[PDB]
Amino acid sequence: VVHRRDFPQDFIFGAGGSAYQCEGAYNEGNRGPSIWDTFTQRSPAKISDGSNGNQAINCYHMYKEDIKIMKQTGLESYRFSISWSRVLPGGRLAAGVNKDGVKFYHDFIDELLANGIKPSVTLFHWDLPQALEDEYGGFLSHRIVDDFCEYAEFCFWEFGDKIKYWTTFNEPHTFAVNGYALGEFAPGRGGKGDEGDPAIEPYVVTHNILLAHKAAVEEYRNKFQKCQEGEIGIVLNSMWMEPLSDVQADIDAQKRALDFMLGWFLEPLTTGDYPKSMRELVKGRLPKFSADDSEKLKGCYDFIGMNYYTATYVTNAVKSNSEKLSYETDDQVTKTFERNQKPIGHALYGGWQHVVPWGLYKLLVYTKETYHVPVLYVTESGMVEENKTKILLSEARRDAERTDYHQKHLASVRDAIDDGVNVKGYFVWSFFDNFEWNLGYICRYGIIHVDYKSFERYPKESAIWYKNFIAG
Amino acid sequence: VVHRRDFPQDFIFGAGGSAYQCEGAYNEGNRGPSIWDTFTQRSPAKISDGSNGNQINCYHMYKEDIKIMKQTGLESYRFSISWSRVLPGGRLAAGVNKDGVKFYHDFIDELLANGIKPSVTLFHWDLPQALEDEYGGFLSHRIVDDFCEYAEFCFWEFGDKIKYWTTFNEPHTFAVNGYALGEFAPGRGGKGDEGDPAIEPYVVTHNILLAHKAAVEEYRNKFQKCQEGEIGIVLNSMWMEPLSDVQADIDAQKRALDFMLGWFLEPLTTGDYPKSMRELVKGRLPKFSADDSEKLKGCYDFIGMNYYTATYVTNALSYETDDQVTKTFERNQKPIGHALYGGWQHVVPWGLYKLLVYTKETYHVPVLYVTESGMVEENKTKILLSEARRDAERTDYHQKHLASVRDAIDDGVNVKGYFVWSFFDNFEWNLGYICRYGIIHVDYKSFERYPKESAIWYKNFIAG
Amino acid sequence: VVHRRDFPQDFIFGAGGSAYQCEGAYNEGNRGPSIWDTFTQRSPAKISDGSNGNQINCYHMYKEDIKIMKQTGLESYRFSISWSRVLPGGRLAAGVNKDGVKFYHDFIDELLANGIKPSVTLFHWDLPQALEDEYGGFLSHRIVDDFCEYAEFCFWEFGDKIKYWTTFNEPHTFAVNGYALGEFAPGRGGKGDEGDPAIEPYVVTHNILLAHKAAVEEYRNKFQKCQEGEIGIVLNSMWMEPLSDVQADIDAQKRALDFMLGWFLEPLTTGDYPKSMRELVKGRLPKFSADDSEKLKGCYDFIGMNYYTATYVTNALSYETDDQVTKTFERNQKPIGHALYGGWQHVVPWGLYKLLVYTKETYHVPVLYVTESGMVEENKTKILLSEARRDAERTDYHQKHLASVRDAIDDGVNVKGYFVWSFFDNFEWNLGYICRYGIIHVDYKSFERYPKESAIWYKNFIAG
Ligand SMILES: CC[C@H]1[C@H](O[C@@H]2O[C@H](CO)[C@@H](O)[C@H](O)[C@H]2O)OC=C(C(=O)OC)[C@H]1C[C@@H]1NCCc2c1[nH]c1ccccc21
Ligand SMILES: CC[C@H]1[C@H](O[C@@H]2O[C@H](CO)[C@@H](O)[C@H](O)[C@H]2O)OC=C(C(=O)OC)[C@H]1C[C@@H]1NCCc2c1[nH]c1ccccc21
Repeated sequence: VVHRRDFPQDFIFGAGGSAYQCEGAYNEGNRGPSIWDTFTQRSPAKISDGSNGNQAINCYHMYKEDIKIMKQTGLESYRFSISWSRVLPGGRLAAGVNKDGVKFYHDFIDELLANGIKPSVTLFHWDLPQALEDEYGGFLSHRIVDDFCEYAEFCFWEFGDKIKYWTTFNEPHTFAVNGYALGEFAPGRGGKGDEGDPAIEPYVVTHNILLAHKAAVEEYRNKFQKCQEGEIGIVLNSMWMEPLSDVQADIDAQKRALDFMLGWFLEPLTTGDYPKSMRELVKGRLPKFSADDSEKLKGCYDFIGMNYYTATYVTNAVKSNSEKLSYETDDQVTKTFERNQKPIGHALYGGWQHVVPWGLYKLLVYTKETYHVPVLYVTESGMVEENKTKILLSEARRDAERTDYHQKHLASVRDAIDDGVNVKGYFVWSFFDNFEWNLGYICRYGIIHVDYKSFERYPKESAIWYKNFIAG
Repeated sequence: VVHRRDFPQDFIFGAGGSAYQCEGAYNEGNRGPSIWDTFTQRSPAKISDGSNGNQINCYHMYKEDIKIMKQTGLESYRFSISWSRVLPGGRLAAGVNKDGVKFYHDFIDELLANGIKPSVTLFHWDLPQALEDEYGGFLSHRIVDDFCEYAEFCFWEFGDKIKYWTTFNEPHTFAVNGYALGEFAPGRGGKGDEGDPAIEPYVVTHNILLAHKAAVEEYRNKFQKCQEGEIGIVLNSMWMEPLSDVQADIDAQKRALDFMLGWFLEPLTTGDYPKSMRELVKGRLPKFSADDSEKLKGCYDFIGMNYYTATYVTNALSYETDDQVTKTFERNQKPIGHALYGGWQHVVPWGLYKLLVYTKETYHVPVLYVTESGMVEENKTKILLSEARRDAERTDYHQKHLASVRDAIDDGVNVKGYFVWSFFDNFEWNLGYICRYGIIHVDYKSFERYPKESAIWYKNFIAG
Repeated sequence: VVHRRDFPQDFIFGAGGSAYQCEGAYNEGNRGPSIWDTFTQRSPAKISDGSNGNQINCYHMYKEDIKIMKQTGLESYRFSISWSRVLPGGRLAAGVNKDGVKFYHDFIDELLANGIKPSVTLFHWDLPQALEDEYGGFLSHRIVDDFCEYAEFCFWEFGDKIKYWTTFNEPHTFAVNGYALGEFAPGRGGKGDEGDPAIEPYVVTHNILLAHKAAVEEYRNKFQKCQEGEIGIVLNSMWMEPLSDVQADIDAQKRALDFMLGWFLEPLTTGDYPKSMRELVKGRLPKFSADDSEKLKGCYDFIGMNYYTATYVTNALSYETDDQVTKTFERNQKPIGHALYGGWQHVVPWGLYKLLVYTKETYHVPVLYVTESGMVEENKTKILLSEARRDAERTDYHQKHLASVRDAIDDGVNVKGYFVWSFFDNFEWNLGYICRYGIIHVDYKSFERYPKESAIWYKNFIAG
């Protein structure tokens, strides 16, 4: 029960992918290694099944086909990302610009347009050129901000004549928390036995991300927006934080959990400063913005993309022995999916995603309430699914649960727009089944089935549902 | 401690693969499905990791593979024609697929272009689906006659350039796991499955022998004179070591052997199945007509022999049970030999010795070759290529094994060939890709190919 | 006055190039950046004319180049594999780049297709960036083990067709200008630079020797038997002539030599560095474990030797200063020999003689080859090709030089090879393209290729 009609005339329906997870051909067409190759190649034991995005799902060879599948599905827009290191193999500009790479993107762009599909480019989705990570520590250094400027500029210039929707960072919260705190994702530092420092690094990284985002955005506003007629934003994520009980401790915990995952970023792009909740708890470990930075950061995005998966009960926690100072612990908030052994929502394959359609509602509404953002897009939305091998294609593709999941989720999204909040886009994650980072290929997210061996692609029932729904 | 020199001037050193396990491209170049596609597609829960021979892609990458062969220094490589790629529909009305017969010619010519001897197994379990379907495959005497046409087409098509032909690879396995255990294409007989494990295996091998016979006669009578080649059949057995020195155990080794090897050799010697089988299977073991018996006697040019391991044996309605012989790898909880990844393969270099010697003693065979020999290896994901390839244990494995093969030659038995199984890592049938057998590593995803230490060792050794 | 005949029947006449200086196409065919790209891109103010090895384009134009080689009559050509083109990411997890290994195979096959002997240096300073980056490159014992894998891949990949292997070209230079002078990739140690000129060079060459050792053992043990080739290492020195006949000057030549050549040879002889070095560098000169010392003794199949010039030498915290020996080209303001374009190269044909003789006398080496020999030439722009190519002085240069090499053979020393540096004019490292070394002129812009008189001379001379 929910149709195209209940959504604005101009609302955009879409799905996504991302270089590393899709393109494959890591070592073809002159592409320079990203930290994600290196992670997955030097540290394969940190991948659930030991795999890597070397071939991924081979979107780099098969684009013409994929865009076929897109149009069959009726996507209004697809969201993909440029592998930084495929346009600039060595990271900076001295290393040179790789012509094979820029052909691909152009070919790809032109193909989407040739099929009536709106291109939407994330600049950075964690596939940071190894070259840079290596030289100066990547985002551990303010050197990155400047190189990201060049990268951003090059792209806008090279391709921007034809894409009107730019994204700087995809889920920088994740990138830095999983990267420099959990040690679970490229470059894999901070976690135990790992090389970093989980008390310091995350905060440095995100500090620089915001500083890069800022330079990226300014570049575009001042030198390109006037002509290309486009919009840059940044897409962030959060779980919804539901107070476990109606006590103050929980109520406040929600604020800290929210601030520390979302505010961490939004607040700067709002006030010019980090959540006080964080300043309060993180103290000297949380870097300061120059007086100018603060101002230039205020309202410095054209839109916020928003990725939602799940919601957790939240509560203030007490430990304090074998606490190591770490970002993990700093938001003194214990999460749990259980109220009174009752889960918050049905528990999907991972053990982490729980279907909570209504968390998306609460979160969006929250983001208006607290961050008064002009333009909002649900940029990632979707359900995980175990990759059962030993079942026929005939079966795997009857993903009713996934149809349902997007129905319910769209229902909340409608309910958010209806109550004021200015959502303008739903983006199914993921268009195709792809490489699920540290989980490799043990699961699937897409509305188009992909055989991780043959690369063959068959549409799930969800895709079909969606084809009909996009067409009201 | 073992060198090239310890072996006859003429002894051949080689390695192998097998259509289904290698070629991939199941549905390209107009190939017709085999039972092994079907098995693996319709029944993928019977595969350890659910996978299939659909794609290690030797079908596209042959020119490269032959390079690697020649680097390794192989004197000969042993491959197999997918029956169903030259005759998509099984019989001759279905037609001859030109794309397929180009491949094999391209491939054979490539081998010879590089100094490598081609050696063609005709059947390695990828029977065309079309045939399995139409008349039950090897459960029908219809197969014998079509196998003859296949055989004949081939020899005619390619034989002007290959001098080593094999009819069946491991028919014992084919029939026992196929129609008894239900574990391999077409997957009948086993629990919940469709066949009958008391009947089918016997009918099946009874026809295979009848097929092999027709294949061989075709060859001797119409092709041997010209192509000056040699047809044989490759069989396999575990060595059977009596658990203790009592007669019950001694007689059990007789039964165990008869039931696994004699099942085939004895016909190809006396023209009749092992008395041990006749006595136990009685009426469920089909009879050979008077004529069949004679034409079957000494009806091979050589026996190939596949060895992997040996089991202690002792005294204990289906074929599994019919050789009333309990198998076990433990003496006094002592293993017979070191236990390789599977739980099944144990390194028993001296079982090859014992077995070869046995085959001379019992079946007086003119020419023998060790056509499959090699060690399994766990497909550990989560380790660097740098490591995976330091297969010390596999070098050792082949050393020890060649050590026993020398010893066999030295004591009369006429082995003329060692053949590493398998040249490349490939699709390990019902275990899919959770293990590896090869001297050349293969990335099951990228198809990329890097040589193991073992292959390097072998490169040196071939070169004495 | 000097002909072919004055030289052994078996003596090889050749010329050379070097990946970075020739191939160009730094970013095509999937090659991974070396430190020398990086150096030249991030640090182009350290290059005389600011240029880089990005593009003399031998990578596209090989077939042509091999023609020119064969016109010239070269018996063998000496090139180098860009480590970073077969292994883009340095180690094996980064993967093997097929495009690259096609090139070298295409290239090797081309040489042999034309009657020219292939001769592969493994390392000529284009270390993969990925490695330099990850663990400091040669400042870490990590390099030894990866160099082994590189070495091994190669021999395996191509070795079935090349019979002359070299581990390192001029490691002395690599380490001294690299980590002492800061003048060559990665450019550390020198004034304002990042290294330490008292420590690094010693650690670096200490590892190079450790690498060379591992490379060589790999070869002897696993490949020599088959490919029947030979691995060595190419070193270099100036000849050191005492300024006067006092002992201070005599002892200085000992130090000068030890510190430049002994630094390497002595380990590859006794298993230890020159006592002269041990005495002066003390604790900053790392020690070889008991095992390393033995496995290092006589650990080469031949020494290649690069000669350019000779310096008068005399008595005088960084390696430059540690051999307390002031160098000078002037006796009594008389130059040691005619002063070539740079200010550094002086024509001293007889220094090659002296040096070769010295190396026999001091390091008793089985086989020696003159692997690099040639004269620099100013890249005068503003003159016609007609003129540039009348390199009389370069003909003369090689004559005189071969004259001394003959004389060396004649007095016992076992030289087996003269190799003109450089076949083609190419990228002269930190001097970029402001000079030329070759017997084949190359238009640094158009890549066009016309042979100098020198090349013609050499064509005749090779042909006695
Ligand atoms: C079906 C393969 C049989 C195998 O046939 C050859 O095996 C190669 C690899 O095993 C294969 O590539 C080639 O095609 C064959 O010629 O050999 C014999 C078997 C057998 O059961 O007893 C003799 C079979 C294997 C044996 N079966 C019982 C348990 C088991 C076997 N092999 C492994 C390996 C790892 C774990 C368990 C096992
Ligand atoms: C770095 C090159 C060294 C060179 O190494 C070979 O040189 C070839 C050309 O010189 C080159 O193509 C090949 O790669 C090398 O095997 O030889 C030795 C040097 C040295 O400093 O003392 C021995 C080096 C050169 C020497 N360095 C000090 C000053 C100088 C040198 N060569 C010239 C040439 C012109 C002006 C100055 C100089």
